[PDB]
Amino acid sequence: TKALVNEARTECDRYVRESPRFYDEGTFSIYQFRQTLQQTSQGYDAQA
Amino acid sequence: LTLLNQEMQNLGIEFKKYMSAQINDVVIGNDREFDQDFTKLKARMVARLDELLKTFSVMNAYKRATESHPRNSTAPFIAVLVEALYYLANELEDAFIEAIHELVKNFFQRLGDRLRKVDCYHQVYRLVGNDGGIEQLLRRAEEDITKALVNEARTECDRYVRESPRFYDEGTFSIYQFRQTLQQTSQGYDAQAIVEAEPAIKELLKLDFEPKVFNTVRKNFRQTVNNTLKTHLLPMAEEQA
Amino acid sequence: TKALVNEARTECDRYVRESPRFYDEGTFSIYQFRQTLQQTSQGYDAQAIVEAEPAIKELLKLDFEPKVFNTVRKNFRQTVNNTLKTHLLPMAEEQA
Amino acid sequence: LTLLNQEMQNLGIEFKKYMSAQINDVVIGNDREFDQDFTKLKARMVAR
Amino acid sequence: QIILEQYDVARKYREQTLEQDAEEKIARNSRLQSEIKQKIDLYQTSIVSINECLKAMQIFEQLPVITES
Amino acid sequence: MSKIAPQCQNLREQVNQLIELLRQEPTLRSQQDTSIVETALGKALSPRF
Amino acid sequence: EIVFAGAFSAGKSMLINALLERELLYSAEGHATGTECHIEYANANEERVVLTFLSEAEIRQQALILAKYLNVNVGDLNINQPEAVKVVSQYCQKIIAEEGGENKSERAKQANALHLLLIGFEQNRERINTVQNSTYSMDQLNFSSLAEAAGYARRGANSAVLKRLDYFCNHSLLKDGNVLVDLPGIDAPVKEDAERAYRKIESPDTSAVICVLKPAAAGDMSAEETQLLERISKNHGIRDRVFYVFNRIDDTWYNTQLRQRLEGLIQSQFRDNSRVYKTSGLLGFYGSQVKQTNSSTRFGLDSIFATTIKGFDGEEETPQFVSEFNNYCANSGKLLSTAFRVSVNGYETSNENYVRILSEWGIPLVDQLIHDSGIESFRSGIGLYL
Amino acid sequence: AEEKYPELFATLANDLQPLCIALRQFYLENYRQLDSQPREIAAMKAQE
Repeated sequence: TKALVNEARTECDRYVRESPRFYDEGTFSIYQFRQTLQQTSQGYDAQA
Repeated sequence: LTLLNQEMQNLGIEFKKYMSAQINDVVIGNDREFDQDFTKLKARMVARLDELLKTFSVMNAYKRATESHPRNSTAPFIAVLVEALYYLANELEDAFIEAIHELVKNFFQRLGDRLRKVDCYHQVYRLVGNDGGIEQLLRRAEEDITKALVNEARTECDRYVRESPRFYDEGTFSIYQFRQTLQQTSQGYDAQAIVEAEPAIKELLKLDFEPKVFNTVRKNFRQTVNNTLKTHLLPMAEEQA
Repeated sequence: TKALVNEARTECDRYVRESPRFYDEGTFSIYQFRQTLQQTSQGYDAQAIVEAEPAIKELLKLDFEPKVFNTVRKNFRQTVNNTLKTHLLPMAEEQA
Repeated sequence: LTLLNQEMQNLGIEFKKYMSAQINDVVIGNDREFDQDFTKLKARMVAR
Repeated sequence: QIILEQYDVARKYREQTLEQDAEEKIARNSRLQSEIKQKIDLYQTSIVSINECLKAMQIFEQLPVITES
Repeated sequence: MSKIAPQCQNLREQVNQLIELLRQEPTLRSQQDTSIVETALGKALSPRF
Repeated sequence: EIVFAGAFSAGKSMLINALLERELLYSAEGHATGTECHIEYANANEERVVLTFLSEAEIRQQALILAKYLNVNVGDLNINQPEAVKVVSQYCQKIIAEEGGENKSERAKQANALHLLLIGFEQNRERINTVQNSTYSMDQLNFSSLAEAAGYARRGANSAVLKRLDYFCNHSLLKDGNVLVDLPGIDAPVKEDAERAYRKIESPDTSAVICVLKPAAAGDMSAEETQLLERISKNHGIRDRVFYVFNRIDDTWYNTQLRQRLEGLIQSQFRDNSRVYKTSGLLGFYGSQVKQTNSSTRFGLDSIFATTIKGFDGEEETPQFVSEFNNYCANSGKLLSTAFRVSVNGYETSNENYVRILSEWGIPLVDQLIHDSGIESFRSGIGLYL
Repeated sequence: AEEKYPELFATLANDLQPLCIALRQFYLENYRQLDSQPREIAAMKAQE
C-alpha cells in the first residue's frame, strides 16, 4: 500500500507541468486579461 | 488666587499657540531638519528600488514559488513573474515601514527636546509639583501616528502588485518566449533555461514599477504625513490645555 | 476602527484641493464678481452674490463628483479588506 | 495528560483555521451581510 | 507535535532549579530598586538645599521628588 | 555686597553633586549641558558687571 | 584585544598613555606612518618591548610612493644608492624650507616623511632585512629601560622605519589579559596603512574597538571618520563591541559654539550613549604625571616638560599642558563649582602662573582636573564590560 | 545692587531646571518599572 500510494503521488504531480496543449492560442489566449484591465474592470474585484 | 487662575489660563493658550506654530512650520517646510529627513527618505526609497530591481534574480522568484506551493517540487515558469511582483512589493513595504518609524521617532524626539526650554512649559512645574500629562499624551500620539502611517504605507504599497499595462508591452518582452525553451530546448524540468530571459524581464519590471513608486513618493507621502500630524496633535494639545 | 477613521480622514482632505475641473471657464468664470462690484452691489452686503449660486453649484458638482466616485469605488473596499486581514490574523496567532 | 495537550494544540489550529476562513469569506465577497452593509455605505455616501 | 508533547517532563526536570532562579531574580530586582532609591534621596537633598538657598532672595522651585509610587 | 547671604555658601557643592549625578548616568550624557549652568554659576558667584 | 582606531593625530596614542598613566608611545604629528602598537601585561621584573623594523622592501615601497607624490626625478634604486639617498634627502629638505616647515603643508609633511624614512633606513640598515621584517628586543638593541626604547622609537627616523612595536609592562588593566592595540590613523597618507588598520579592526580577534573622534576639536566629522563609522556599523561582528571616545574635549570647555555643535551631533547620531565617552587624554595623562612631582622640580617643568620648555633663544617655552592648564583655570570654568579659587595673572608668564597656582593649591587641584578629564570613567566602564 | 544681582540666580535656576527634570523623569521611570514586577515566589515561578 505504501509503495502504490508513493507511485500514485509521484506520477500525479507531473500534471501541473504546463504541456504545450495548454498554450494553444486558437482556443484561449492569455492576453484576454488586458481587455478587462483597460478600464473594463473598474476595481480590484475579479468579477470580470 | 484669581491671579493664579489667570496665569493657568494664559499658560494653556500659550501652549496651544506653540504647538500650532510648530506643526505649521513643519507643514510649510520651514523645519530644515524635517526636510533633511524627508529627502533622505525619498533618496533611500529610490535607491532601494533601483538596487533591488537591478539585482533581481529569476532563481529567487522560482524558489519563492516553490516555497509557496509545498506539495509540488516544480513551479510553472509563469510563477516566476508573480513571485517577482510580490517580492518587490513586500520588500518595498518593509523599507517604507522602517523608514517611517525612523522619521517619526526622530521628529518627536526633536519636538520634545525643543519644547523643554520655553517658559510656557517651564512655568508648569513652578505652580504644580508635576508635569501634568504632556509626556503621556505625547507618547500616546506618537504611537497612534506611527500606527496610522504604517497602515497608510502598507495599504498604498500593495497596489504595486497589480499588473499595469506597462507590464504588457509586447515590444520589450513577450510572455510567449517560454515556448521556445519548452519545445525540446528545456530538456528537463529544471528552470535553468529560463535564466536567459532575465534582462528583458528586469527591464519590463523597471518600466512597470518606476512610475508607480515615483508618483506615490513624490505626490502622496508628504501630504499624508502633514495631514496625520496636523489632525492628531491639535486635538491632543486641546485636551492637554 | 482607529485605523479606518484615520484612513477616511486622510483620504477626504484631498477634496479641498482645486482640481482643474474647478477652473473650467465655460461653465463659470470667477470674474463674474466684478459686474456686481461695479456699482451693481451698492453696499457691503453680499446679497448680490446670490445670483451666481446655480453656476457655482454646477461647478462644485463637476469638481467633486469624480473625486468621491473614484475614492468610494476604488479604495475603501481594498482598505477595509487589508486592515481586517492584517489586524485579525496576528491577533488569532497570539490567541492560539 | 498527553491527550489533553494534544487536544489543546488541535483546538488552537482549528481556531486559526476558522478565523482565516471567515476573513477570506469576507474578502472574496461571500459574506452577504457585509456586502449589504457596504452597498448601504456607498449609497449613503453618494446620496449625501 | 511530539517535542511539545512532553512539556511536563521538561518542567519536572527544571523544578530542581526554578526556586533558586526565582530567589536570585527577586534579590537582584530589590537591590537595583534600593540603589536608585538612594540616588533619588541624594538628589532630593540637593534640590531641597538649592531651593532653600534661592528662597531667601527670590521666588523659584526646582523639581522635587515625593511619593514616586 | 548688600545681598550677600549665608544659605548659598554650599550651593557650590549642591551643583557639583547634580553634575556628578548627571555624569554618572551613562544614557543621560546625551542631554549633557552642564557647562551653561557652570557659566551661569560663575557669573552668580563673584558677580561681574 | 582592544583596538584603538580613528583619524590621525586624533590622540589615540595620548589617550592610551592616559589610560596607562605612562608616557609609553609617541604623540608625534606627521611622523606616525603605519606604526602599529601592542601593549601586553608583564611582571615588574618582566617589563620588555619587542621592535619589528620595516623590511628593505617596505622601505623601498613607501619611499617610491613618497618620491612619486613629491615629483622628484630619481631612480628606484635610491635607498640602496648612497648618493641617490643624499639627493632625495636634500630635495625633501629644500621642499620643507620652501614650504616654511614640515607641518606647514601637506607636501612638506610628506617630504619630511620621506626624508626621515631614508635617514632611518641609512641609520638602521644593519637592523633592516632585505625582504623579511627584522625583530629585536632591548637586550638585542642594548636598551636599558622601557623609557630609553620609547625615546629611541620617538625619534622621527626610527618611527619612520619601525613597523610593529610590542611593549610589555605591569598594569592592573592588562592583568586580566587585555591587549591594547593602537593603529595608524585611518586618514594616514599611506593607503596600505589605512587598509591594515581597517583589516585589524574588522579582524574577528578584535574583542573591543575604541573610536577616537576629532569633532570635539574640529566642530564637525571628517569624511574618514564617517567612513570608519559606516564600516563599523556594517560589520556585524564588531558593531556590538564598539566604544566611542571624544578626545580633546578641553577645546569645548571655553568655546561654546563648538560645544553646542558637539552636543547636537551626539544627540543626532548616537541614539545609544552607554558606549560613548568624553575625555581629555592630554590633561589626564599630564596631571597624572605631575602628581609625581614636587616644588624642587617646579612641579615637573624641570623633569617632565624639560624637553618642551627649552626655547631656542633661552626663553622658557610654555608647555602645551601648562597653557591648557592655565586656560582650564581661567576660561573652562570646570573649577568654577569647586572649593578652589584659582586666579590667573595676566602680568605673569604661563609657566610661572602654573607654578603659583599649584603651589597655592597642590595636588587636590590636579585630582579635580583629572576627574574633569574623565579618563577614570571610561577606564572603569570598559573594565566592567570586559 | 538690587535689580541685576538677583537676576543671575534666576537665570542660573532657569538654565538648571531641565537636567533636573530629566534626572527626576528617568529615576521615576526606573523605579515604577522595577516595582511592576511581582515580589512573591509563588507568582514568580509561573512566569518562568
